[PDB]
Amino acid sequence: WTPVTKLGRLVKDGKVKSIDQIFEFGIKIKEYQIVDHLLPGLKEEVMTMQSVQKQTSAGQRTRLKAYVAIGDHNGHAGLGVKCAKEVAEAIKGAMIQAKLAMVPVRRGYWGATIGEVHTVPCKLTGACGSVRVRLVPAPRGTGIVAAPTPKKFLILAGIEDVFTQTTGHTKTLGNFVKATYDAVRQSYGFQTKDLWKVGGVKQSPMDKYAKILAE
Amino acid sequence: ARGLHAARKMLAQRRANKWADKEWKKGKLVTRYKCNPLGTASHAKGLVQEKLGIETKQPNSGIRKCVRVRLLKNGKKITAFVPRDGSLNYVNENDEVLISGFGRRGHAVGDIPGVRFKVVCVAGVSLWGL
Amino acid sequence: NKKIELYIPRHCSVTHTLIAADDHAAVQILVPTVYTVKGSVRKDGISDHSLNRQFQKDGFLKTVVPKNMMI
Amino acid sequence: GRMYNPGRGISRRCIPYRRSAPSWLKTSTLEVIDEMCKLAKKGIAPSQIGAIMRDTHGVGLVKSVTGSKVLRILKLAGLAPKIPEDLYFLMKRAVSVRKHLEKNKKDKDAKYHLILIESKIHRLTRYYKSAKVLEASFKYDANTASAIVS
Amino acid sequence: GRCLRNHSITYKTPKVPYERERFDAELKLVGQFGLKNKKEIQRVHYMLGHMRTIAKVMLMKDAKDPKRLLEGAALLRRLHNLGILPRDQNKLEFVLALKEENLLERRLQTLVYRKGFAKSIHHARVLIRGKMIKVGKQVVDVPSFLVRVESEPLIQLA
Amino acid sequence: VRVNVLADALKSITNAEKQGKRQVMIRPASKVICEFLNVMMKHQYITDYTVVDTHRSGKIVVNLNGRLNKCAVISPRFNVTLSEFDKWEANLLPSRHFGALVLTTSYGILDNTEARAKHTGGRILGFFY
RNA sequence: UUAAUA
RNA sequence: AUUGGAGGGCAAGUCUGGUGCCAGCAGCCGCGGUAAUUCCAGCUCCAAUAGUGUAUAUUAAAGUUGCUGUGAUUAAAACGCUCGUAGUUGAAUUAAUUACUUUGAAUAAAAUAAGGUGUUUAAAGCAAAACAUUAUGUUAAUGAAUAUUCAAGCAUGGGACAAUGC
RNA sequence: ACGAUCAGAUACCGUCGUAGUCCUAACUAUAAACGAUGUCAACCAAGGAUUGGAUGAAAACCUUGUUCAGAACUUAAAGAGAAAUCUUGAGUUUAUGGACUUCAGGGGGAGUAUGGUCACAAGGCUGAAACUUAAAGGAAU
Repeated sequence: WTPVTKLGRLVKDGKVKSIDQIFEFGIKIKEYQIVDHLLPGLKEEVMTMQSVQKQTSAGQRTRLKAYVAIGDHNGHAGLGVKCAKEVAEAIKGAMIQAKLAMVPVRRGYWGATIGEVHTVPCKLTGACGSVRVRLVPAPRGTGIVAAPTPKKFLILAGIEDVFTQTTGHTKTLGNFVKATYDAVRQSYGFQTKDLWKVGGVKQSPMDKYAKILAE
Repeated sequence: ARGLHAARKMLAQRRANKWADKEWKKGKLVTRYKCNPLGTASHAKGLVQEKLGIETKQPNSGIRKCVRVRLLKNGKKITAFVPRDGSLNYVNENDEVLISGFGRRGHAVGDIPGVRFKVVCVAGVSLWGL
Repeated sequence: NKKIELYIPRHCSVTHTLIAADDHAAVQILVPTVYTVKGSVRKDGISDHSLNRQFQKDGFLKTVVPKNMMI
Repeated sequence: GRMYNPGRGISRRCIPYRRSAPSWLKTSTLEVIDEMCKLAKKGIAPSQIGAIMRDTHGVGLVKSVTGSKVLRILKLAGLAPKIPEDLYFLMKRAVSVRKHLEKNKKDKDAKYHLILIESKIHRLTRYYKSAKVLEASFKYDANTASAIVS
Repeated sequence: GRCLRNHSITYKTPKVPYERERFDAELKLVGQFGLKNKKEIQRVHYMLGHMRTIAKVMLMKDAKDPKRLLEGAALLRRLHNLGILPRDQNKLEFVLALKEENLLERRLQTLVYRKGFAKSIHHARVLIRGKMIKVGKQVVDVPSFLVRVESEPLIQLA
Repeated sequence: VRVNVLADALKSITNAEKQGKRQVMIRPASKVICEFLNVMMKHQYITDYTVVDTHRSGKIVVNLNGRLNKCAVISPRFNVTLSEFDKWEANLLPSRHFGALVLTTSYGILDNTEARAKHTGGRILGFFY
């Protein structure tokens, strides 16, 4: 409640009815409550609880770092990282960060347009640190052929079928999820053949409702 | 040599570079038939001649009970563990035992100081059921 | 049944490439028509010149871009 | 880049986009052939023969006037030298370096460059033998090249 | 090889022995269909995997290939007569959408519980094993008997 | 030295499109380079091209329109049997609907789709998404 | 200027 | 109804009795110095199940042997540098062989894939029957087209990319 | 070889001093022989300056415009990488294939033993195995 930004005000007034409108014009989300309004009932799943330490004169300062993945099972996903002194708060802090880090997931078919969309449209590669995760489209029957760490994330994004090939120090849990989030992130940035058409001209929600937000 | 007719060097390079594989060279060169007390055999039989106790490594404390075995096929002298609790009292002397490996660890394994073999029978049934 | 695309992405008016949802440097200039510039073009120091070509194409400018550059 | 050192220069000539003789040129092939014919009899390399015509007679490209190259013209008249011009000049340098090396035995850079020069000769001699320009009985020898090159 | 006859496997053990996601999912199928052990689940997965592999092979071929037409029609015909695939779906792409529940819902144990001859899916197994249920003309005591559509209405007590 | 002129050309085109350039220039022109461009035009990956004659194996200028993700040549041109097509596409192309290979065959230089239709194999040249 | 070890 | 386990990898006990850096467990990290989640037992449940552990070896994992497919500044790894034969790779260009490619010929089965067939299902077998209530008739019944298949060899249509042309 | 210092000092400090350091002829063939970055070729973001040319202007030297070759330098929100950092590449690489050669496969044992070969010699080139061990190592906080 109590929005601060324009997009926060617009969604509270119920003028931006779909999250896809925000993704259409590339508007940054700065309040996690915006995602709560537009994507209700998001499933949750905490990837890991890694504890870091900083050496001090009096000893060590242990903080808990939480990797949480959020996203509805219909093509949206988000990954957020937060570290703090308490496990309960760190999850809550990473809970917020996951919501502002929502990204669209473009998925397609394997060989024909029959049924609903199940798999990625082309080959995508995550570009984290030494870890690199490749996703390949797969037929209908095959599940998410992947390690448990990115399988948990890919389940949330709604990708039912995929083939994976990982490379690097995949034992690094944080980079393993980050690499998957990166391959998914650029799904809508890779221009395939069907996206050649420029389509029509659409009005930005911040310009059509610029007057009301001022008043 | 990534050319279309460059198959001689590509095939010859893999022959030379494969000899640097520590795990693969060991299984090919002639050492399993001369430097392996067990040999190719999975299990071996021998005669117990001495009951030994080996101290463990520095971060551990205690005495690892074990036996000294003289194999039949070769005639070499080895050392063999005595699995679980109090199984050395079940092992007699100048009798036949079945000796069978361990995992392989970093080569040596579980009685610490260089032992790599574990007694699985005492003539009898098992230095398990026994 | 349901539409297979989440949304139809915008096309940069300069490089004719898609504008990613995470591209937080991509702008939209309204000339009382819509012009979209990708974030990569802006950071390179060229979006000013690229818009000059497009502005001259649509008539908003006449004697800015020379003929040999008018492509 | 160059064959033997890491130098990389692009100093070239630029043939114009006009394969025919220029309009202002009026000398026919008869004068061009005989003027070239007289130069060949004087003991001048084909590369230098064309330059003399270009500088003095304004015939910058001979193929644009006569339709055939200088070497083809010289072969028809039979005045082409038996040893190809580029190979001949290479054996002239190998002889000259060798003569200097007889008195200066301690020169280690001249020995290196003589090795590079002779490697060039064995590359050109091999090529010209495959092109049937030089008979297979030809062979470069230090004890012999001093006389034929002279 | 040493025997002139042929012997083939019917199931495969999973790659990762211990997962909590797999353990409860298998238990859901066991409870819903009253299976003896996980070996009966694995046979269904193997049988399904074979047909999925066949359909996947010919889907990569051209539509008018004689090889595809012969094998594709034969695979669909076998699926229809077994009752797994409803007759409306006559395209190979529907085989890939099959699940282990479709095959499990055609075992004789499932049908005789659905047909009402037994009170519970466990009572169906006992009734089948006791030579008490007849399919058309021959009694059956194997609950893994996959009934065809033509033999579906021919199930009655002994 | 220049071993593969086609490799030089396709690297120039891919580099130009990553920078967003409008048109690019290729110094050595060949029949094979022209055929590869014609295949890419039929799929509308390049607007058009012009060939200037320099009497010295002249230059080619190609106009690009925001559509060519990557065109790359394939080193030694393997003899691709008709049964090895889908093995190559599964490796080199992003999906089953997006890209296209290029093959040199006795019936000319064709992509994988129409070479399959004409029932002919040959050496593989390259691909483009 | 000299200053080793746990 | 047994086999193995209950600290992590790896599903399962921060239950109770003894043991006190001992006995031991421990494939790896490690647990045990008297309050043991890891020893020895009792109870409970975890996995598989008429099977389940152990030991050695093959394969996958191993993109840790690389053609697809690795790395070489600092982690291991660019010859001190140049010349050089075999080998490998070789600019654009033209309106007899070989290589390449498409079809075949010919080629033992068994096996692999795959067609049919209710061995009660199934692994099998290549037989049995579906109905003709079957001697009669489908019937002179099925034999999967059963396809493979690489490296060579034979024939055929094409000559783009290549080698020797001469 | 002396003299200091020190617990000792066969060393650092001071004095003397042989082989050597220098030239000629012949061996040796090794270096942190380093840009720790093989050779050739294509594409490639902004600069300012410099060395040697060519070409206009301004009266060899110097100030400027263009262009070719060379050793370098600065900026990057971009590309790459584990990072340091690289940008006349260490870029154009899971969207993996321009051509060729050499080398590496956890740390030790060990560049050791033996065998072969070269050298007057020291040594150089080629070069293991047994056994041992869960780490050794790289960049950064």
